[PDB]
Amino acid sequence: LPGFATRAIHHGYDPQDHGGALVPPVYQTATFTFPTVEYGAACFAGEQAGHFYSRISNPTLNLLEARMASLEGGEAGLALASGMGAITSTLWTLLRPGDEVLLGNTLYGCTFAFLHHGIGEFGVKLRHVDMADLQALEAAMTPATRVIYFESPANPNMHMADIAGVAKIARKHGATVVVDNTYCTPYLQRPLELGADLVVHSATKYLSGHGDITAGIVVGSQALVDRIRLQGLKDMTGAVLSPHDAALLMRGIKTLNLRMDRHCANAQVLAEFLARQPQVELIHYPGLASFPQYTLARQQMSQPGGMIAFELKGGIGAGRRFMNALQLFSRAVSLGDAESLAQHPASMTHSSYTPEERAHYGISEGLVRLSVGLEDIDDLLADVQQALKASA
Amino acid sequence: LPGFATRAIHHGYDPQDHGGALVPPVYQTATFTFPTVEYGAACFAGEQAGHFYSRISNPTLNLLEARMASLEGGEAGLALASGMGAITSTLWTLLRPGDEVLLGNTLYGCTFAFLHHGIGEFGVKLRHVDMADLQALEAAMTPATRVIYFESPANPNMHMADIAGVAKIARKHGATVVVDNTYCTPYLQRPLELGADLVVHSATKYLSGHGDITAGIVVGSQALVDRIRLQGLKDMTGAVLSPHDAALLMRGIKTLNLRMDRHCANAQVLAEFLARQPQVELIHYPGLASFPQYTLARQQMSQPGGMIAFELKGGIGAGRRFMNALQLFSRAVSLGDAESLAQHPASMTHSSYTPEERAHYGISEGLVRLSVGLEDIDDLLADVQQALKASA
Amino acid sequence: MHGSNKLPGFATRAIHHGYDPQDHGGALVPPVYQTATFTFPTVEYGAACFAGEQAGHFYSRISNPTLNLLEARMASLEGGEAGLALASGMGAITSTLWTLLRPGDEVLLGNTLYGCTFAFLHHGIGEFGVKLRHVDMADLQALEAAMTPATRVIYFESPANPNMHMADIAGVAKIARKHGATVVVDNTYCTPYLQRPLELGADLVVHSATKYLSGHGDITAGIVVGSQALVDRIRLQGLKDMTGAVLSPHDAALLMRGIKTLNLRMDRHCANAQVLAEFLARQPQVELIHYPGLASFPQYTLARQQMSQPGGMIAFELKGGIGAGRRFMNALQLFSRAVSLGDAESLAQHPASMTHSSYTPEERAHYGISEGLVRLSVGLEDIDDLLADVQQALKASA
Amino acid sequence: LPGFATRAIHHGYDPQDHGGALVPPVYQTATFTFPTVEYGAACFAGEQAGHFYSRISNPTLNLLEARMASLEGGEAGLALASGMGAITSTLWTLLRPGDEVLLGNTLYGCTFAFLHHGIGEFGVKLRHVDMADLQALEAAMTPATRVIYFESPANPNMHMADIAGVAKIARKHGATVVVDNTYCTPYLQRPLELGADLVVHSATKYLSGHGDITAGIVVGSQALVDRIRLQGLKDMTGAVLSPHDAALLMRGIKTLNLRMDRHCANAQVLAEFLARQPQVELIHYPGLASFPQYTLARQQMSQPGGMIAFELKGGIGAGRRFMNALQLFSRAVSLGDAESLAQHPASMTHSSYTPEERAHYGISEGLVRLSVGLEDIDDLLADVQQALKASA
Ligand SMILES: C/C=C(/N=C/c1c(COP(=O)(O)O)cnc(C)c1O)C(=O)O
Ligand SMILES: C/C=C(/N=C/c1c(COP(=O)(O)O)cnc(C)c1O)C(=O)O
Ligand SMILES: C/C=C(/N=C/c1c(COP(=O)(O)O)cnc(C)c1O)C(=O)O
Ligand SMILES: C/C=C(/N=C/c1c(COP(=O)(O)O)cnc(C)c1O)C(=O)O
Ligand SMILES: [S]
Ligand SMILES: [S]
Ligand SMILES: [S]
Ligand SMILES: [S]
Repeated sequence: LPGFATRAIHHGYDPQDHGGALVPPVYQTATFTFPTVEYGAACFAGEQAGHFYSRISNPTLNLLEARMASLEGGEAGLALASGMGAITSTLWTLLRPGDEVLLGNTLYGCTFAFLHHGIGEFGVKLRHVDMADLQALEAAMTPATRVIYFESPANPNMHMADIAGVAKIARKHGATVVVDNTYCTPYLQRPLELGADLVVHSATKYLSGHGDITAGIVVGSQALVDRIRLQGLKDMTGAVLSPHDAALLMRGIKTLNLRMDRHCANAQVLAEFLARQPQVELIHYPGLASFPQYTLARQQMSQPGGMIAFELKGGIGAGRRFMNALQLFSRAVSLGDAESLAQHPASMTHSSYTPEERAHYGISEGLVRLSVGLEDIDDLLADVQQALKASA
Repeated sequence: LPGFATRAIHHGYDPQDHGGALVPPVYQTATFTFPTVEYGAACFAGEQAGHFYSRISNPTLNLLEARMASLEGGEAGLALASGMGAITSTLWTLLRPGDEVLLGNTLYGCTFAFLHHGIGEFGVKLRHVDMADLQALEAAMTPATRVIYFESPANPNMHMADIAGVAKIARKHGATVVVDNTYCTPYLQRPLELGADLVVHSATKYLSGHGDITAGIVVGSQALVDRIRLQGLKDMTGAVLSPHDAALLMRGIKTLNLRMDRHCANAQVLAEFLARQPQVELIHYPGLASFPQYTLARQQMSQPGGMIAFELKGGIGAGRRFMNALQLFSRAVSLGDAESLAQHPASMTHSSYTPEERAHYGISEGLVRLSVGLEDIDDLLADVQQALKASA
Repeated sequence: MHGSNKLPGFATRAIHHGYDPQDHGGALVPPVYQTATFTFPTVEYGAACFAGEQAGHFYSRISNPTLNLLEARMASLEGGEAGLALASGMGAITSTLWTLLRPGDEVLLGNTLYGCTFAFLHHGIGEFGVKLRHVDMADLQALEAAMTPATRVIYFESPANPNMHMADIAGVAKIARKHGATVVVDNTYCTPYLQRPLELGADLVVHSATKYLSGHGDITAGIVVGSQALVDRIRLQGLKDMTGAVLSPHDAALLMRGIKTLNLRMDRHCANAQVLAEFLARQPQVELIHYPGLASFPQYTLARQQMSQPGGMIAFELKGGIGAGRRFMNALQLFSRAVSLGDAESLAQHPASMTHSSYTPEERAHYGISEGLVRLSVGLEDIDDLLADVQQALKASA
Repeated sequence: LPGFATRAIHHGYDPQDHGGALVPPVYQTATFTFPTVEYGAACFAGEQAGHFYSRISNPTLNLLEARMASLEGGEAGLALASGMGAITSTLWTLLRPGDEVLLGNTLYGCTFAFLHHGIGEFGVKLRHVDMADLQALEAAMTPATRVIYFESPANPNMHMADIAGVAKIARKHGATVVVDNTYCTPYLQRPLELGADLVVHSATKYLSGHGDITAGIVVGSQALVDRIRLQGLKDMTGAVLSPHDAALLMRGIKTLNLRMDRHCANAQVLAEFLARQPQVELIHYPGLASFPQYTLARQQMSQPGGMIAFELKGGIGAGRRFMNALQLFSRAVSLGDAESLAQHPASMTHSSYTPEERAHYGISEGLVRLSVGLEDIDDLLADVQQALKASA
């Protein structure tokens, strides 16, 4: 088994099959032709290796998919136009009216909205469970429980889930476990190795790494991914990834190990700095010894990540003053870019929640979320320092 | 109002607002930053004009959208990752359990599958009607009829509906009319100017014109398009169009009038040829006086289009041999490319239908569909001529 | 049928020549080889590719399959044996002239040249020992009299940028066959759709593919077409070693995309410019108008003989000079004020202070570039809109 | 002054100047329009500071140029279509017949060919000198000497020049010192800070880092760079860089520090390994204590680089066997890619030399050059080990 970095660069491609091209050619084409109509018929009937239409399948996409499958340790991958494309295609495929889906307590805003205002209004029942409490989950299981879906760590408060414990219970009741692995990437956490059936990503974030594409990935078993490809994507979402963006995403993945090492090292220093400060009420960072689920985080994640959540004394008032004073960090939603970013979840990425939904799903009105970038740590420390002083 | 060609090249863009750039800069960026967090919050609340995240809205995509809205004569546009993206995003936002959707008798294969095996399995009721029979449409209207959805001409047999006559019935009962205008483009037919509320396109086809991107477009009122953007696209499909692909689509749109004029002139010559050949049993082309809905075609489309459907005397056997013999035409699904294409709908684009459904909804075995390209007509005729000899 | 030895039509070749989807997994559009390098199955195979015995690929500055397709397609459209794609029109011109000329050689030049070409010749290669001579290439007797034993290359544009002076390409070629000179024609203005100098006896043609070939103003690119021997030499000396003007595969793909509508775009550019030129010739403010489609065009019969249609470019002059030209160009609302040509968007510019600013004031009067000259590149917009814009701007120039 | 990594990500760009775009919009446009013709005439005269034509200058290219200038510590940068673009545009601007150029003893093959068979045949005089030998260099200066040009380390034997020493000598005659810094990049070595006037790069290599573009960079003083832009590029080469490629190059530059750290760390391990092997006669790697110019290397380079050259005892025959047995390394020219590469300079990168010129200018038959990539070192080690086994 070649190492992670080796596979991120090489897996599924030999230059000698494409005229010696070191970088795979980009198949920017909507359709593919057939040598005979019988050959083509066979492609549609599903009984043939090949290609017919890029919404169903495309060789640039297929390479990205195989490579992502290798990094997560799954059988099959699927590339989509966005993270939301990956989540919707998956959930539209696996659920029908009268199925239940058990969710983690805190979700990304558009995932929450899709669940409650989207698929939830088509007869699919939803219940929220703390996915670190295996007893509370087991109690929540019903015979209608088809899917278990959660993020770990969760956007935006960093709440962990016990992936292996959830999976044991799901295996017992015949439930499909789907884990949003956006924050960690396969370099830091591999939920499939801990018993998840499917992983989904916003490849828009760390996997791309450079903020220039929107994309989604699904990885899991051949049987589940085939269904998601041929139903969710083909017929229910049409969330097709551009071959151009797929080739940029592959370009990004080639440095994923190096970039994540630096995001993690920078974020550790900033977290430890923010811990020592009087303006800071509390911090959620997995790599601080004081993190409430430090032990569980270490059994699942090989490093503590690039994301920090924290609150100031002064609440939202001091939050605004801090964020508005940042000169190197930018004020923006998104994460996992080379550029360091800051945002206010309640009024931005989680503004789809009502104030009461925000309150009891653990999205504070004072919370600031930092995506720590690849800039020099001293420049980033200086920027945070002066913004804290301006926030007082 | 400037002419169609002028608007396809210029509408919505002034080089002076982007440093004099004659071609608009490509905004290949997932996120946008804010000068203050209150500016950001204001954007997320709708109260400020600006950008935050490309899945929701992006300036390259917005120029495409505004240009397409102008060409169709509608108020607002939306760009998506595929035609299926446009259709699913639209219908997921407009429909809920208990609603009825009235459908044209014949639909594109994945549209049919989406309706019967996707949204129709989430409690939405479907009924098919002959949209050319206005009395039968009226007779099928119920108070639960929320949406009337059809293609005109229909993929693949070219069956037409009287859009203004359908719209009248919709206005009487309070239904929303959604027209798939893929085949005509806004250059040949503008269903919004005949009372339709929304038009959808596979921009993958004629609008791109060159076979290199997958894309979809929705045009209609600001009110409907805003909902499709903020619910269907944002939450239920994630079918986000790449700025790179949007830029290519705008490039293609600049020659739309010229290309369609050639597609049409070529197809007319080819159709007249085919109509005189001894191997041909039947042909559906709207520009032939023998076309059953010739008067309606001349009234509603400014040219008869680039698409031909016909049947050979020897059924499926002769169809196969014909298609296998083509040397200049390629055997492929898709349409509206520079390259001339041929396919067998029953085994390909409409293979999601069962044999019973195909017979019921008008997709015979025997049917061949041509997308007539931009090649020299003498070359296309010689290719068709020899393939017809080969068909015996 | 009338037999499979018939050449497919121009439009067919612009779409299909050199490419079969079945050789690339069925891809209808050719995959883009956006790769700098190519690998070898063995070291010997690799040594053979640098030698030039093994057919294949090693490094995109020398050669690349996306570029090769573009090159073969342009060769087909021009009726030449081989093609070469470069980073710009100037790339094509410089790579060609650096390959063909050495100190002591003389190049005979058309009386009027694109500004950067003029500058390259007089201030570039001309300063490294190459002798230059300008001649009216419409005057075959003067060309014959200017030929010397040192004359290695004859180089000109037809029609010339920006005054549209023409040369008799077949007449020039005949003189060049008799004396032994290589004839190089810049065919940017016509494209192979309207004029094919290699079929009239030229050895090499060069293009700014940035213009009509692309058609959409989004790339910079150059093309050279000619004999296998001359194009190979240009590839391996000019491009590889003396300019490094390598075309991006991304841009070559976009250029190919544009070439697929070349016939349709040129037809419309030409029909639009014809209506505009006839309109302008009837207007009070116009001193003179040069459009090959008007019988008043000084070399009208030569234009009709070499060009299948009269082009998309108009050069004209208002009564009022510089003065009135400024006020016309400034009142345009649909036309843009800009250099370049052959875009979907209609453009207007002023050679003497823009594309020919590199010429001294004296050199502009000597090589036929007036102070009142206004050049129009007529685009693809609706002709009624372009007429309305030019009509209102004429009024405002009074 | 912000750190290297900060500047490689941010220098010269503020999102707030471009509608908040986190990533700069790509100006894929050939031409730029004017609000008036006076304004237009002023751009061509250099009196107004706008844009007119992308061969001269373009905002995407200018951003790249300013960022590279910041990384090298120079006043001004220029982006070109290739490394050869950069070298030729530079030398054509600076040299005229009767001028002399003093050259490093070993040069990249196409540079050598350009010099001997290109500009050298237009009356420019060439002399090769050992650029570590300051008394020989002093002695070789003549009144005709106008440019001193070399690579350090030299492609392909790793010979170093004393850049500060060369610059001291040049200064006594007003000569212009041009350094090809391709191998090191500005992260490892900054010749302008050691007294060079101009640096050139094949940005195709480490700067891009991903093998997908061809590009060149010149950095230097404003007056020299202005002339290279307006004479060498504009008029003498036309080596214009695509804005698309310039955007990809900027993307690559954002991880330059992280990639170079890994290239160097990997190469250090492989060099240490190869230096102890019985099949190996000689090795050139700056990081080895036995490297002849170890002390000088450490004065100029912050890390010893990702390139290794070595010779096997079995000569050219053993060389061939080694290369053919490699399974993870590819056989290819080029360097500075994520993928590890190996080549034979005598029959590839330096095949433009004759046998006697190779022997004379230090390029052996038997030399193998490795460009060590970003793959897992344990995988690279295994591949080199088995290939060494197969060579003997
Ligand atoms: C502005 C958007 C942010 N997130 C997105 C996201 C998505 C959805 O991913 P697309 O945006 O559709 O690619 C899915 N899963 C997770 C854990 C996510 O964070 C953000 O928080 O900053
Ligand atoms: C291979 C695809 C074909 N059609 C597609 C299509 C779509 C769906 O559009 P995307 O493919 O998702 O962009 C929507 N609406 C119509 C009238 C269509 O023809 C085809 O028939 O050849
Ligand atoms: C702004 C540029 C214009 N022309 C360019 C051009 C070139 C040089 O071509 P690149 O620009 O290097 O692609 C070569 N040959 C001809 C007959 C040309 O017109 C223009 O005049 O409008
Ligand atoms: C195949 C090419 C290789 N080298 C190139 C190169 C160039 C020329 O750079 P473009 O190739 O024109 O970008 C300039 N300067 C140096 C030190 C170089 O190594 C190679 O060695 O493997
Ligand atoms: S968002
Ligand atoms: S399809
Ligand atoms: S120019
Ligand atoms: S090379």
